[PDB]
Amino acid sequence: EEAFIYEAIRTPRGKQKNGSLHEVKPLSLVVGLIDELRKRHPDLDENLISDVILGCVSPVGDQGGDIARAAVLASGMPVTSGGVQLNRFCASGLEAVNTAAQKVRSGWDDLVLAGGVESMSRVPMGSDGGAMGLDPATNYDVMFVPQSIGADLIATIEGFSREDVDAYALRSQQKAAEAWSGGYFAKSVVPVRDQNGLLILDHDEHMRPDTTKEGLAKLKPAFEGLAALGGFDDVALQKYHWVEKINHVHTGGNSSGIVDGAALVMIGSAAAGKLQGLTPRARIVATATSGADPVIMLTGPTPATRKVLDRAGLTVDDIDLFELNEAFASVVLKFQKDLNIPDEKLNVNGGAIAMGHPLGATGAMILGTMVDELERRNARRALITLCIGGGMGVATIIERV
Amino acid sequence: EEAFIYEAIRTPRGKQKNGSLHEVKPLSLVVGLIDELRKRHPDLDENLISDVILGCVSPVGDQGGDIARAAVLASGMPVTSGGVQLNRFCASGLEAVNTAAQKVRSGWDDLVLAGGVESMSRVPMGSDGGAMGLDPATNYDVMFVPQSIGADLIATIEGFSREDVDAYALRSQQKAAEAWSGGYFAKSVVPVRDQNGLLILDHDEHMRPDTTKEGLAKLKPAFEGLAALGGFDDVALQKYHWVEKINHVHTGGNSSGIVDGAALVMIGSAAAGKLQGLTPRARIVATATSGADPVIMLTGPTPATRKVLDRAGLTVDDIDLFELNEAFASVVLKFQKDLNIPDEKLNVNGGAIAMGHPLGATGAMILGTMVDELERRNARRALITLCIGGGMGVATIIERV
Amino acid sequence: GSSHHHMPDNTIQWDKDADGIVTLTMDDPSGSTNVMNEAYIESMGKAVDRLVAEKDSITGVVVASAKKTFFAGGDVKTMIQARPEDAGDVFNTVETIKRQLRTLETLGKPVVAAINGAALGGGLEIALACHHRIAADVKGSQLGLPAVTLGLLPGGGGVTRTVRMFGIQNAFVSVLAQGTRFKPAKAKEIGLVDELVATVEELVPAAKAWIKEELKANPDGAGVQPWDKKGYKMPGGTPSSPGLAAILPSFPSNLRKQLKGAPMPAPRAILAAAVEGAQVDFDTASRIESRYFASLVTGQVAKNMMQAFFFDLQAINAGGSRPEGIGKTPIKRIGVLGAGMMGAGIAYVSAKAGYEVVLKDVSLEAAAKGKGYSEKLEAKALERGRTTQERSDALLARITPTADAADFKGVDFVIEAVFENQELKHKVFGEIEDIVEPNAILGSNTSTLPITGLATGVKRQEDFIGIHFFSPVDKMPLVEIIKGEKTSDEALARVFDYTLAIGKTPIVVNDSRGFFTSRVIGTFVNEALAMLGEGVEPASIEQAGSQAGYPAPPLQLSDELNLELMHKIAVATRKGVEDAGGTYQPHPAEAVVEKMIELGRSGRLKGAGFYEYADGKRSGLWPGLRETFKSGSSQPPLQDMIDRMLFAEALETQKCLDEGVLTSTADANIGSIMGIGFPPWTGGSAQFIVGYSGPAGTGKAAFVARARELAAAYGDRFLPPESLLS
Ligand SMILES: CC(C)(COP(=O)(O)OP(=O)(O)OC[C@H]1O[C@@H](n2cnc3c(N)ncnc32)[C@H](O)[C@@H]1OP(=O)(O)O)[C@@H](O)C(=O)NCCC(=O)NCCS
Ligand SMILES: CC(C)(COP(=O)(O)OP(=O)(O)OC[C@H]1O[C@@H](n2cnc3c(N)ncnc32)[C@H](O)[C@@H]1OP(=O)(O)O)[C@@H](O)C(=O)NCCC(=O)NCCS
Repeated sequence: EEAFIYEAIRTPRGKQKNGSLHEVKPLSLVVGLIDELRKRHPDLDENLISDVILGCVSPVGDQGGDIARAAVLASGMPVTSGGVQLNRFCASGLEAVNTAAQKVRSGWDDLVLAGGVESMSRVPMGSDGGAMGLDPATNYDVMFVPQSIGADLIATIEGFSREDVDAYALRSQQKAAEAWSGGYFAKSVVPVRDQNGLLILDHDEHMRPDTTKEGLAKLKPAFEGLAALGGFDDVALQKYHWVEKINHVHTGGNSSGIVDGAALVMIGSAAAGKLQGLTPRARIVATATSGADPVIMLTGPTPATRKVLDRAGLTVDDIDLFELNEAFASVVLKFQKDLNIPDEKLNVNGGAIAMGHPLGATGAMILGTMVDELERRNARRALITLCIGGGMGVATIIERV
Repeated sequence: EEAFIYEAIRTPRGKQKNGSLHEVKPLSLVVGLIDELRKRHPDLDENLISDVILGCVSPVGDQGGDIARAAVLASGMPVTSGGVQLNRFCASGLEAVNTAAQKVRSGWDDLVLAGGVESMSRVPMGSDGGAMGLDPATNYDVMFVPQSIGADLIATIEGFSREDVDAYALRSQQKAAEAWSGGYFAKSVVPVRDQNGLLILDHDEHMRPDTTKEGLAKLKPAFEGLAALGGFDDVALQKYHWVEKINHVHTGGNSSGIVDGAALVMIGSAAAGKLQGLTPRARIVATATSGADPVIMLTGPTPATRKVLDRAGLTVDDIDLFELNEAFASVVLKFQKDLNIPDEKLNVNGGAIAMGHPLGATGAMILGTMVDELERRNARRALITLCIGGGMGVATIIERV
Repeated sequence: GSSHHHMPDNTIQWDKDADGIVTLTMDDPSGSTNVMNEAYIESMGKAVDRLVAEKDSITGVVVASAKKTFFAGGDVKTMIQARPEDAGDVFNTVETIKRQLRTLETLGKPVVAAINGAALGGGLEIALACHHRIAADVKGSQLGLPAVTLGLLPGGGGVTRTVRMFGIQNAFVSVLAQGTRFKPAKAKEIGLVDELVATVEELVPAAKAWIKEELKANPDGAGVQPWDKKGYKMPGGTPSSPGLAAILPSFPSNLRKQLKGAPMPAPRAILAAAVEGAQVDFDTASRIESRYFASLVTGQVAKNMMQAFFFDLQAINAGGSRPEGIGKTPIKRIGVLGAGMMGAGIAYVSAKAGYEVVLKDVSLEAAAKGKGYSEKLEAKALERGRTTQERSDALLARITPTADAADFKGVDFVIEAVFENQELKHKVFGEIEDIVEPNAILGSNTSTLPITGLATGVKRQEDFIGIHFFSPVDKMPLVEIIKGEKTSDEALARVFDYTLAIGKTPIVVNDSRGFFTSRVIGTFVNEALAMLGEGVEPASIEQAGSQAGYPAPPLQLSDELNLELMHKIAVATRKGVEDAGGTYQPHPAEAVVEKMIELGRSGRLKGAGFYEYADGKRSGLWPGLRETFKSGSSQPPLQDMIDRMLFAEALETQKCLDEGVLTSTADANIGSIMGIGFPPWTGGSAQFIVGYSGPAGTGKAAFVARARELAAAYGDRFLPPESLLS
């Protein structure tokens, strides 16, 4: 009945340009994580694993053909373990865990393996196409603008200045460096190795721990040429007519990094753990799917968070840690201003601005980040949310057990 | 708690060569079905729709970018309705319904819209790539052979001759023609129209109702040149060493057709229906995911069926109707020989051999076919299963209410 | 049943020479231009059946015309009567037309289009179905697909073939999205026509010479279009190519950028059909093109634009508002008074039409700057857009600037464009009345001052007329002719001929407050200022203006039209109605214009208005607007703002029709489009009433229903007049 988390691991995130993980096919990233889960519980009867759910946003080329099923067969897992790829954009990682928890909760599945994988250096963004962007009738009607345009619009509506978003980007670099310095990630980050056991990557190489506040102010708005040539600024201001001009505040320093990575979470019922000698680390309390305006796109986290809090019957005061993916700095600042969340609760170990944002895997990565901090701080509850393309929202509440 | 089916509709299936649906983008196929569901219940508060789960096997080009989310926004549905694409190969349609039923059963979702969509004339098979086929190390290790090679191997192992599979292909054409003749599909097949309301397709045009037993015997094995040039015959006989030679018995007449189509199912809880004035048509009793040898690939239905029967606590005698997708004739004959199922229970309204096989949508199509025959015959239980690539298996048991 | 046919008359002459070349000569008996009517569809259907029936004895085809033009038109009377229930008949009709062209295109033999004159719309689509196009290099002949200007798309294969020829981007931006018309030399450069000849006599002989040359030097590829060959590569790639797909998401967004969010569906349908057509085969693309064409013809916007840009414009050019019975009197020399921005252009458009004009101003330095306005417009034409030639020197030789009033000796047409002061115009006309020839016409570019009182300054009041130009007259095509109480019909008859000679479209109005164009603009700008005083966000007001369809936002226009001059109109209309005994009820916008003047912000002239202005460029909105007018404390729906600015003008034009200012509804529609900037998709401010489409319904019934709803919430000025049956 109740869904518990038994394991939650992830790979280090290799950066886009001259990245260490570029030579690693994304199928190898997942099987390496399966190998690590097998090293921790060699006596686990893998035949009880009902399904393997992997989120992936660009399931083409190296990531096509149900890569979740490819991992099940390449890792020598039992053939009855299923395997399915899903895509709910950058919430695919958390949607896989929520679906796994809902599959466990239905009683028709006992032990599920959820996670995600994205190799953005190998499979670039938008490689899968899409009607929202490439079909004119669909694009013209829904008023499609890129997520970066909605980020600058958020800061324009809320009054977040360039210094305000660069102040959070600096904070993310610091807390991510402090998290790596204190060894918070030592047990959950599985270093990537080749077939010879030689090291490929053992840390989040996208991080710039020596970033200064003056160094961020010298960066240029990276999306100024996208809005002027594409005309997406005018499209966004037709929906938001009361806004006069877009303030372009996001740059390479205060936006999420394009990185490669993979994560894996083992979710099972209470009966499945006792039969396998597994100790539960946390319990999935509630999940929720909601959304908001697809033009601004990145405001989905706010209603999705309120919905998951109402289902669990809790308020903001009951949640000890808030983890929102740092796709853009203004999204986090907006999500904080809406729910009035203290800074000490929000992305305590840094986020995607410093460590990167592997689309399909991010939702499971930041979830495994919170199951560790809940166990480290010995706190009770945590809430995980991600901004989604098309204006969607996904929120999850976990409780340490 | 309990998951019920309130609506289950589908489009007619347009054939591959000179098909009527070729000019229809696959996003249009889904919104047209949403429009039909809105015509049946105009007073339904669509804000209670929690998610929209669409299975799709080649999510590229016209089907990329989470086409489920594109349908939610193009159909004018509320922005809180979510949307997610999944791929478990040709069971994606039924996996979406099972996931929807499991989402409803978890209590964290109230009203879910499951289904699938595939435009094989626009997005061909294998357009998404895949490691199992295109990565040599993965291909060489798992011993990948196409599904047609496993079909001929099934008939070789079980002794199904060319006449045996052509006898079932004839039976499928007949029962599909009788089903269309008797108007069994009148209420669940929504004809496709353009933006002007002009008709595009109103029937399954892949059907050949005037097929003769002598006409099928004149067809050539379509996969004889694939096995000789690709060497997949020798690969299959290394795993199945006791088999001496492959008997190539499948042709264009006894294999599933390449067609376009889309299906849509509305699943909700018992509380969601009474609050919306919806009458439940059937109840999802149990789902199950299992599998068998990925080389033979198409034997997944047998253990998946046994697992869903054990979970529901029923035997084969309790199921009134068995619906297995007719990807190849030998798969149905093998699934019948394993579970000893009478012919009068198995694919009573024809199947993919006559009406076609739209990969992502097939699982939801043959499910909606069984919710009608359960209501028409006034029978109680039905079991739906599909053979999956990579040797997977998915089975579902529905009960008329 | 689908064939080449859908008791007419034959419009195609058949001729096959000894070499096997068939010459299809288009020659519509009913009419002087080849028109895509029911006769053509039957004629071409018979012609292509005979080409298939005689394919053994035929080696090539030449499509020529017996008219002065090649082919341009279509039965617009049928397209505007197409109801949504006729979408099936529309689809089958356009499918039959393209089926005839597709058969002609795939005969296995070269077919050559001999374009002698204008090939517009269906005419170019016929030529695009050919394999080789030869155009006669003669000016006046155009080549284009201007279906977007009628709310339609080129349904006869225009979208599908231009995309296969040029690719999605170039075909849309250059050819399709704007209905651009090209000269034969220009069309050769882009690739519409393939070669040029000097004379139309050498056109058909060169067409047959190319056929023999094509069959000898390329027998295997003769009569095969590039998209019909294996391995055809679309220029710029298909939507699946990584190069095109990288910029394809910006094609609809830049379209919204140009349309500013206006509800014009034809440009969206053309872009949708073009991209969707490039993802499939040619024959499937043609069908997709037909379904979008049927979607527009049955729509209300296309009926508005066909009504205005075809029927209303043709009735005006036919001399509808011109008084019948009066002959034609010539124009010897034109005299322009005031070398300002308006007056400088009048000297240009007059000289561009071949009229020798003398431009007089106060000082000679002012007159030379007025002629410099024409030279600035000619630098962008002679050695920039390549539209002019060495003839523009003769254009500037017509303009003879001066400052002496005695230089008007022999001037037959006098147009004046001075400041809006009646006492000033009474003096400048009294100093010229005895100078110019006796039967000369006394025009007055006036936007407010009544012509009746303005005419008293001269003795020959019957030759005094109001000739209202719009700025810039080099680009604006409307001339508002205002009749004085004593204006003779022979006077405005000569003016009606003049406005047609300078390439403009005239409307005739009677002398009244604000005439027709100025009076209806005032209701537009005053509706926006009233909203600003109510607390509506000024950004929303500008968005509401541009998304309605107007070319310029209303607050931006309130700075071009000087905010001080608007206040002088407010005090002038009050004194006029008070001197008539009535009581004056002020408009809510007047308290807003008084606050902006009190704050020292009068518009672009002072350098500060609703926008801020630096270095002669319009910067953003003035930040002090939100605190001054409490903007934000009133948030009505954007559609209410759009309807307020559209209904106010529509209701006011109806009053002008009741008061007798306008004589025909065609002048109301065209006058609102080409002089007010009324949204073209509405088809005019009068067509807006009969073609209104909103939540309440469609037609005059829903208009007065929405007008009462606007009046019940925003003031009784939106209540419909009695002339609208209620
Ligand atoms: C963040 C983004 C601007 C990446 O830009 P980029 O140019 O590829 O990345 P770079 O790291 O090279 O940034 C550009 C410059 O900023 C500098 N920079 C970036 N972060 C910095 C930091 N923290 N401190 C100092 N300099 C920094 C780089 O050094 C570089 O300078 P250089 O070009 O001389 O080397 C943006 O393209 C992005 O990745 N957006 C996220 C997309 C997304 O969220 N997708 C989800 C929807 S599907
Ligand atoms: C079935 C399959 C052979 C299709 O072959 P095809 O050549 O594309 O299809 P056709 O219908 O043209 O069949 C070939 C011939 O058989 C004939 N034929 C097919 N079915 C027939 C029938 N029932 N009666 C008589 N003739 C028939 C056709 O008329 C044709 O003859 P023609 O070539 O002269 O027209 C096969 O390629 C297929 O579709 N497999 C299914 C793939 C699948 O299941 N994928 C799932 C895993 S991702």
